[PDB]
Amino acid sequence: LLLECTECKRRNYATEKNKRNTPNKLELRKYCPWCRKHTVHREV
Amino acid sequence: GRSTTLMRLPKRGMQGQVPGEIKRPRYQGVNLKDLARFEGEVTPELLVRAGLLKKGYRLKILGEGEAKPLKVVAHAFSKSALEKLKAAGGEPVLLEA
Amino acid sequence: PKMKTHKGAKKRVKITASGKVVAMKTGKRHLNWQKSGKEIRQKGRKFVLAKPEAERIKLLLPY
Amino acid sequence: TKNGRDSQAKRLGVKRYEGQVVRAGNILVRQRGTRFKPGKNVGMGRDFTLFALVDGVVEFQDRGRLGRYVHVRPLA
RNA sequence: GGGCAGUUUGACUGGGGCGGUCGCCUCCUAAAAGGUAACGGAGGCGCCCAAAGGUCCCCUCAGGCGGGACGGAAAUCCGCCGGAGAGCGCAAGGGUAGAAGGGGGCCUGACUGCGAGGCCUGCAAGCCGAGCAGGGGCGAAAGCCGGGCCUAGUGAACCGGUGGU
RNA sequence: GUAAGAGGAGGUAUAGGGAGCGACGCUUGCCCGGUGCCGGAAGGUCAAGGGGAGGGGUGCAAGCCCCGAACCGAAGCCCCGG
RNA sequence: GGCGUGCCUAUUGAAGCAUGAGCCGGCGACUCACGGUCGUGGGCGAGCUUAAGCCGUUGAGGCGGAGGCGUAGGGAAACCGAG
RNA sequence: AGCCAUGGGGGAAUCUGGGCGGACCACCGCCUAAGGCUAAGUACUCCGGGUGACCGAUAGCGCACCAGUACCGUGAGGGAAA
RNA sequence: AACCUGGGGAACUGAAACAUCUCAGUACCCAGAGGAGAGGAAAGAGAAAUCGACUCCCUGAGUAGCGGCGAGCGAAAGGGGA
Ligand SMILES: [Mg+2]
Ligand SMILES: [Mg+2]
Ligand SMILES: [Mg+2]
Ligand SMILES: [Mg+2]
Ligand SMILES: [Mg+2]
Ligand SMILES: [Mg+2]
Ligand SMILES: [Mg+2]
Ligand SMILES: [Mg+2]
Ligand SMILES: [Mg+2]
Ligand SMILES: [Mg+2]
Ligand SMILES: [Mg+2]
Ligand SMILES: [Mg+2]
Ligand SMILES: [Mg+2]
Ligand SMILES: [Mg+2]
Ligand SMILES: [Mg+2]
Ligand SMILES: [Mg+2]
Ligand SMILES: [Mg+2]
Ligand SMILES: [Mg+2]
Ligand SMILES: [Mg+2]
Ligand SMILES: [Mg+2]
Ligand SMILES: [Mg+2]
Ligand SMILES: [Mg+2]
Ligand SMILES: [Mg+2]
Ligand SMILES: [Mg+2]
Ligand SMILES: [Mg+2]
Ligand SMILES: [Mg+2]
Ligand SMILES: [Mg+2]
Ligand SMILES: [Mg+2]
Ligand SMILES: [Mg+2]
Ligand SMILES: [Mg+2]
Ligand SMILES: [Mg+2]
Ligand SMILES: [Mg+2]
Ligand SMILES: [Mg+2]
Ligand SMILES: [Mg+2]
Ligand SMILES: [Mg+2]
Ligand SMILES: [Mg+2]
Ligand SMILES: [Mg+2]
Ligand SMILES: [Mg+2]
Ligand SMILES: [Mg+2]
Ligand SMILES: [Mg+2]
Ligand SMILES: [Mg+2]
Ligand SMILES: [Mg+2]
Ligand SMILES: [Mg+2]
Ligand SMILES: [Mg+2]
Ligand SMILES: [Mg+2]
Ligand SMILES: [Mg+2]
Ligand SMILES: [Mg+2]
Ligand SMILES: [Mg+2]
Ligand SMILES: [Mg+2]
Ligand SMILES: [Mg+2]
Ligand SMILES: [Mg+2]
Ligand SMILES: [Mg+2]
Ligand SMILES: [Mg+2]
Ligand SMILES: [Mg+2]
Ligand SMILES: [Mg+2]
Ligand SMILES: [Mg+2]
Ligand SMILES: [Mg+2]
Ligand SMILES: [Mg+2]
Ligand SMILES: [Mg+2]
Ligand SMILES: [Mg+2]
Ligand SMILES: [Mg+2]
Ligand SMILES: [Mg+2]
Ligand SMILES: [Mg+2]
Ligand SMILES: [Mg+2]
Ligand SMILES: [Mg+2]
Ligand SMILES: [Mg+2]
Ligand SMILES: [Mg+2]
Ligand SMILES: [Mg+2]
Ligand SMILES: [Mg+2]
Ligand SMILES: [Mg+2]
Ligand SMILES: [Mg+2]
Ligand SMILES: [Mg+2]
Ligand SMILES: [Mg+2]
Ligand SMILES: [Mg+2]
Ligand SMILES: [Mg+2]
Ligand SMILES: [Mg+2]
Ligand SMILES: [Mg+2]
Ligand SMILES: [Mg+2]
Ligand SMILES: [Mg+2]
Ligand SMILES: [Mg+2]
Ligand SMILES: [Mg+2]
Ligand SMILES: [Mg+2]
Ligand SMILES: [Mg+2]
Ligand SMILES: [Mg+2]
Ligand SMILES: [Mg+2]
Ligand SMILES: [Mg+2]
Ligand SMILES: [Mg+2]
Ligand SMILES: [Mg+2]
Ligand SMILES: [Mg+2]
Ligand SMILES: [Mg+2]
Ligand SMILES: [Mg+2]
Ligand SMILES: [Mg+2]
Ligand SMILES: [Mg+2]
Ligand SMILES: [Mg+2]
Ligand SMILES: [Mg+2]
Ligand SMILES: [Mg+2]
Ligand SMILES: [Mg+2]
Ligand SMILES: [Mg+2]
Ligand SMILES: [Mg+2]
Ligand SMILES: [Mg+2]
Ligand SMILES: [Mg+2]
Ligand SMILES: [Mg+2]
Ligand SMILES: [Mg+2]
Ligand SMILES: [Mg+2]
Ligand SMILES: [Mg+2]
Ligand SMILES: [Mg+2]
Ligand SMILES: [Mg+2]
Ligand SMILES: [Mg+2]
Ligand SMILES: [Mg+2]
Ligand SMILES: [Mg+2]
Ligand SMILES: [Mg+2]
Ligand SMILES: [Mg+2]
Ligand SMILES: [Mg+2]
Ligand SMILES: [Mg+2]
Ligand SMILES: [Mg+2]
Ligand SMILES: [Mg+2]
Ligand SMILES: [Mg+2]
Ligand SMILES: [Mg+2]
Ligand SMILES: [Mg+2]
Ligand SMILES: [Mg+2]
Ligand SMILES: [Mg+2]
Ligand SMILES: [Mg+2]
Ligand SMILES: [Mg+2]
Ligand SMILES: [Mg+2]
Ligand SMILES: [Mg+2]
Ligand SMILES: [Mg+2]
Ligand SMILES: [Mg+2]
Ligand SMILES: [Mg+2]
Ligand SMILES: [Mg+2]
Ligand SMILES: [Mg+2]
Ligand SMILES: [Mg+2]
Ligand SMILES: [Mg+2]
Ligand SMILES: [Mg+2]
Ligand SMILES: [Mg+2]
Ligand SMILES: [Mg+2]
Ligand SMILES: [Mg+2]
Ligand SMILES: [Mg+2]
Ligand SMILES: [Mg+2]
Ligand SMILES: [Mg+2]
Ligand SMILES: [Mg+2]
Ligand SMILES: [Mg+2]
Ligand SMILES: [Mg+2]
Ligand SMILES: [Mg+2]
Ligand SMILES: [Mg+2]
Ligand SMILES: [Mg+2]
Ligand SMILES: [Mg+2]
Ligand SMILES: [Mg+2]
Ligand SMILES: [Mg+2]
Ligand SMILES: [Mg+2]
Ligand SMILES: [Mg+2]
Ligand SMILES: [Mg+2]
Ligand SMILES: [Mg+2]
Ligand SMILES: [Mg+2]
Ligand SMILES: [Mg+2]
Ligand SMILES: [Mg+2]
Ligand SMILES: [Mg+2]
Ligand SMILES: [Mg+2]
Ligand SMILES: [Mg+2]
Ligand SMILES: [Mg+2]
Ligand SMILES: [Mg+2]
Ligand SMILES: [Mg+2]
Ligand SMILES: [Mg+2]
Ligand SMILES: [Mg+2]
Ligand SMILES: [Mg+2]
Ligand SMILES: [Mg+2]
Ligand SMILES: [Mg+2]
Ligand SMILES: [Mg+2]
Ligand SMILES: [Mg+2]
Ligand SMILES: [Mg+2]
Ligand SMILES: [Mg+2]
Ligand SMILES: [Mg+2]
Ligand SMILES: [Mg+2]
Ligand SMILES: [Mg+2]
Ligand SMILES: [Mg+2]
Ligand SMILES: [Mg+2]
Ligand SMILES: [Mg+2]
Ligand SMILES: [Mg+2]
Ligand SMILES: [Mg+2]
Ligand SMILES: [Mg+2]
Ligand SMILES: [Mg+2]
Ligand SMILES: [Mg+2]
Ligand SMILES: [Mg+2]
Ligand SMILES: [Mg+2]
Ligand SMILES: [Mg+2]
Ligand SMILES: [Mg+2]
Ligand SMILES: [Mg+2]
Ligand SMILES: [Mg+2]
Ligand SMILES: [Mg+2]
Ligand SMILES: [Mg+2]
Ligand SMILES: [Mg+2]
Ligand SMILES: [Mg+2]
Ligand SMILES: [Mg+2]
Ligand SMILES: [Mg+2]
Ligand SMILES: [Mg+2]
Ligand SMILES: [Mg+2]
Ligand SMILES: [Mg+2]
Ligand SMILES: [Mg+2]
Ligand SMILES: [Mg+2]
Ligand SMILES: [Mg+2]
Ligand SMILES: [Mg+2]
Ligand SMILES: [Mg+2]
Ligand SMILES: [Mg+2]
Ligand SMILES: [Mg+2]
Ligand SMILES: [Mg+2]
Ligand SMILES: [Mg+2]
Ligand SMILES: [Mg+2]
Ligand SMILES: [Mg+2]
Ligand SMILES: [Mg+2]
Ligand SMILES: [Mg+2]
Ligand SMILES: [Mg+2]
Ligand SMILES: [Mg+2]
Ligand SMILES: [Mg+2]
Ligand SMILES: [Mg+2]
Ligand SMILES: [Mg+2]
Ligand SMILES: [Mg+2]
Ligand SMILES: [Mg+2]
Ligand SMILES: [Mg+2]
Ligand SMILES: [Mg+2]
Ligand SMILES: [Mg+2]
Ligand SMILES: [Mg+2]
Repeated sequence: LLLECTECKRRNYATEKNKRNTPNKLELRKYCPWCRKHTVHREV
Repeated sequence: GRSTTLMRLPKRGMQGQVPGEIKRPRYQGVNLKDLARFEGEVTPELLVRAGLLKKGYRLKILGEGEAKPLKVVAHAFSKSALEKLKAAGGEPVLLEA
Repeated sequence: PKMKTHKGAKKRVKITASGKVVAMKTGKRHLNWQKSGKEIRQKGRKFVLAKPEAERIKLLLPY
Repeated sequence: TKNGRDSQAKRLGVKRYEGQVVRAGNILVRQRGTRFKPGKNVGMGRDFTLFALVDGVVEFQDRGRLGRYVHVRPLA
């Protein structure tokens, strides 16, 4: 299952790969956008 | 009969639209070095008949060259050449456009 | 009678000032999915070819 | 006849021998595991690739129970 | 809607067909650098993991023998022996306990912008990478972090979808 | 045959076209699930077209222009039989 | 007396029992146009050159700068510029 | 995907009218559809002339000559030599 | 004879297969015009508040652009001339 981490207070993205059924319903790991600097990211 | 090397890819986006080719002002670059060649009050008029502009229209003096003291009308100037040309003369910008 | 410039080339290769010929790195529009961040940054640049690079030029000339 | 098959042979081995001049970054050994270990001025990448950290000559060394090491004794 | 029309219906192959095979990784063939063929000998891959990742701290196997209530060849515990024959998600190989293996704390560098110098190489690709800047993680610190012990887990261009500038 | 028309036929189901079998004799069994053809005013699917909830572009504006849901739409296909 | 396996073609290999030719004469096959690329002989030179056409000739040349290439590159572009 | 043209359907206005400047709208401009005619510059070479770093009877037009003939073919057509 | 306008209009071939595309509006069939034919007095061009019927040459230009963005196709304004 493919995944792209959207940023909060924005709309950035990042290359990724969820895992769905295996314990993974909430993906919210950190990242770092070029716009601004350093922010938390959702799943989506 | 395999793939050419045409496996490469057109980054050259903005390549064409139906009516295509939007007419716009063509600026031609000309340095102070070939500008110092002569002297008086250089203008688009001189430069075309000089063999440097060739009706390419729109003139922008720029960069590499030793600023010969004199007046010089043009449609644009390089920040760099603008300062050199101020350090030994004066020059007005294009007409309307 | 009067060679036609190859548009496929013109549309995706630029011939440099010294003679070299450049174009974008391959594989970058959809191959990814999570491929290293290092990958896509280096796939972002453009490069020089060599022998086809000389084959390339022939396809232009008026250009 | 389920055979007749293989895989593109990776040209791996010692890429720079002892008593050779190397520039910083030069790959010294491409290896399967740690058939050679790093050492003075020689770091290795995620694949085990040993490479020079600075310019200089390359010198090998062995240490039995401790294994073999590649070095780069600089001087320039 | 073969009444009619234009076409397609692959290659390898001790002739062609039937059969089998077509890309990638491991080993042998391979003649002690690299590389090397055959419809030669053997196997695998088209995934998986938010912990199976980062860091800091700690621990060390398999097996054998002796002893223990359920247990019995084997569950759990004690003792002595045991240097790696275990483990390392999966094939083989190389590597490895002076950790890459097992357990825990905190964390998300499975970062952004780059990238000296090289391995491999017909092209295109593929691989390694110190270091600089930004903003961070773990550690007292020296430091380590641009996913996973590594080598498979993949697809030029073209055409279009989606989000942004 | 593009058509006008012509053949069928200046014939009319005891006639005409297509198909199979092939004097004559005794006969021609079972299977309709698939395929074909025949029947079926239901229903399901369906094109243009009708409709127009709602949405967008532009203009100060009256407007102009565009996108577009529900619902109503034939043969065919599905489905029910022979 | 010594020595001695036609010619061509095609081939790993031909005197070959592989191809072509009865013999002679004549006909018979890498061209031209335009556009490139390199070399070369010259003219000019940060410049070089005209095209159609016009005037002139009747195997005579000249005029014609519209235009083309070069003197600036980088960028998809807006733009900037020895960057 | 405008513009020009038009097979089918709906179907105006007469200058405060209409068409166009690449969907569409506003602004700014250009032009007057649904009637027709017009020389020159241009193309060709059956015919006449002139000229060739064009051929010289296997060349040159197929034909230097009583040749589109003889001869071949039902015919269209083929087609010499000299 | 060829040249010209119009009504119809192929395929081999190229894409190293082939179907879009190409060859090509070419071959050819037909109708018509004349020493020429066609075109022709802007419901034009398209960015200059610019040009001012048409035709033909040079150029712009292998540009703009078209294109299984493959093979390949390929303008116009403007400028120099008749
Ligand atoms: Mg999955
Ligand atoms: Mg998957
Ligand atoms: Mg995962
Ligand atoms: Mg991250
Ligand atoms: Mg950015
Ligand atoms: Mg292929
Ligand atoms: Mg334009
Ligand atoms: Mg501009
Ligand atoms: Mg420029
Ligand atoms: Mg400036
Ligand atoms: Mg030409
Ligand atoms: Mg092309
Ligand atoms: Mg792409
Ligand atoms: Mg895209
Ligand atoms: Mg995907
Ligand atoms: Mg990038
Ligand atoms: Mg096997
Ligand atoms: Mg093999
Ligand atoms: Mg092999
Ligand atoms: Mg090296
Ligand atoms: Mg590293
Ligand atoms: Mg690693
Ligand atoms: Mg030694
Ligand atoms: Mg030791
Ligand atoms: Mg059919
Ligand atoms: Mg046919
Ligand atoms: Mg077809
Ligand atoms: Mg096929
Ligand atoms: Mg075969
Ligand atoms: Mg066989
Ligand atoms: Mg054989
Ligand atoms: Mg064989
Ligand atoms: Mg045999
Ligand atoms: Mg068989
Ligand atoms: Mg059989
Ligand atoms: Mg077979
Ligand atoms: Mg491959
Ligand atoms: Mg291969
Ligand atoms: Mg071995
Ligand atoms: Mg082998
Ligand atoms: Mg080997
Ligand atoms: Mg040997
Ligand atoms: Mg092999
Ligand atoms: Mg699979
Ligand atoms: Mg698996
Ligand atoms: Mg593990
Ligand atoms: Mg681990
Ligand atoms: Mg007991
Ligand atoms: Mg009990
Ligand atoms: Mg019990
Ligand atoms: Mg042991
Ligand atoms: Mg082991
Ligand atoms: Mg374990
Ligand atoms: Mg084993
Ligand atoms: Mg092992
Ligand atoms: Mg060790
Ligand atoms: Mg450890
Ligand atoms: Mg662990
Ligand atoms: Mg651990
Ligand atoms: Mg833990
Ligand atoms: Mg941990
Ligand atoms: Mg716990
Ligand atoms: Mg440096
Ligand atoms: Mg390098
Ligand atoms: Mg590099
Ligand atoms: Mg190398
Ligand atoms: Mg390479
Ligand atoms: Mg090549
Ligand atoms: Mg490359
Ligand atoms: Mg690989
Ligand atoms: Mg990789
Ligand atoms: Mg680093
Ligand atoms: Mg820090
Ligand atoms: Mg300290
Ligand atoms: Mg690092
Ligand atoms: Mg890592
Ligand atoms: Mg792991
Ligand atoms: Mg780990
Ligand atoms: Mg692949
Ligand atoms: Mg695949
Ligand atoms: Mg793939
Ligand atoms: Mg692709
Ligand atoms: Mg394609
Ligand atoms: Mg796109
Ligand atoms: Mg988009
Ligand atoms: Mg009919
Ligand atoms: Mg009809
Ligand atoms: Mg009748
Ligand atoms: Mg009758
Ligand atoms: Mg009758
Ligand atoms: Mg009856
Ligand atoms: Mg009857
Ligand atoms: Mg009957
Ligand atoms: Mg009958
Ligand atoms: Mg009976
Ligand atoms: Mg019976
Ligand atoms: Mg029965
Ligand atoms: Mg039935
Ligand atoms: Mg039935
Ligand atoms: Mg039937
Ligand atoms: Mg019925
Ligand atoms: Mg029915
Ligand atoms: Mg119904
Ligand atoms: Mg519907
Ligand atoms: Mg419906
Ligand atoms: Mg509808
Ligand atoms: Mg509608
Ligand atoms: Mg509404
Ligand atoms: Mg809305
Ligand atoms: Mg509104
Ligand atoms: Mg309103
Ligand atoms: Mg309107
Ligand atoms: Mg309904
Ligand atoms: Mg109805
Ligand atoms: Mg209905
Ligand atoms: Mg129905
Ligand atoms: Mg059916
Ligand atoms: Mg159905
Ligand atoms: Mg003799
Ligand atoms: Mg003899
Ligand atoms: Mg042979
Ligand atoms: Mg023989
Ligand atoms: Mg003989
Ligand atoms: Mg024979
Ligand atoms: Mg033969
Ligand atoms: Mg012979
Ligand atoms: Mg021969
Ligand atoms: Mg003979
Ligand atoms: Mg013979
Ligand atoms: Mg004879
Ligand atoms: Mg002869
Ligand atoms: Mg002859
Ligand atoms: Mg000859
Ligand atoms: Mg030749
Ligand atoms: Mg020439
Ligand atoms: Mg030439
Ligand atoms: Mg020379
Ligand atoms: Mg000279
Ligand atoms: Mg010269
Ligand atoms: Mg001079
Ligand atoms: Mg010209
Ligand atoms: Mg005159
Ligand atoms: Mg005269
Ligand atoms: Mg004259
Ligand atoms: Mg004369
Ligand atoms: Mg005279
Ligand atoms: Mg004379
Ligand atoms: Mg002359
Ligand atoms: Mg004169
Ligand atoms: Mg001029
Ligand atoms: Mg000029
Ligand atoms: Mg001039
Ligand atoms: Mg003039
Ligand atoms: Mg040119
Ligand atoms: Mg130059
Ligand atoms: Mg550019
Ligand atoms: Mg700038
Ligand atoms: Mg400078
Ligand atoms: Mg419009
Ligand atoms: Mg109409
Ligand atoms: Mg009106
Ligand atoms: Mg008006
Ligand atoms: Mg009005
Ligand atoms: Mg109109
Ligand atoms: Mg209109
Ligand atoms: Mg207009
Ligand atoms: Mg529209
Ligand atoms: Mg107008
Ligand atoms: Mg009238
Ligand atoms: Mg006229
Ligand atoms: Mg006339
Ligand atoms: Mg003439
Ligand atoms: Mg004549
Ligand atoms: Mg004559
Ligand atoms: Mg004459
Ligand atoms: Mg003569
Ligand atoms: Mg004769
Ligand atoms: Mg004749
Ligand atoms: Mg003759
Ligand atoms: Mg005669
Ligand atoms: Mg004659
Ligand atoms: Mg007679
Ligand atoms: Mg005669
Ligand atoms: Mg003859
Ligand atoms: Mg006649
Ligand atoms: Mg016609
Ligand atoms: Mg065809
Ligand atoms: Mg062609
Ligand atoms: Mg073909
Ligand atoms: Mg072919
Ligand atoms: Mg074929
Ligand atoms: Mg076709
Ligand atoms: Mg056409
Ligand atoms: Mg035509
Ligand atoms: Mg047509
Ligand atoms: Mg057609
Ligand atoms: Mg008539
Ligand atoms: Mg006539
Ligand atoms: Mg007439
Ligand atoms: Mg007349
Ligand atoms: Mg006329
Ligand atoms: Mg005349
Ligand atoms: Mg007329
Ligand atoms: Mg005309
Ligand atoms: Mg007329
Ligand atoms: Mg404007
Ligand atoms: Mg202006
Ligand atoms: Mg004006
Ligand atoms: Mg004008
Ligand atoms: Mg007027
Ligand atoms: Mg004209
Ligand atoms: Mg002409
Ligand atoms: Mg002319
Ligand atoms: Mg494209
Ligand atoms: Mg193709
Ligand atoms: Mg065409
Ligand atoms: Mg003009
Ligand atoms: Mg003109
Ligand atoms: Mg003329
Ligand atoms: Mg004249």
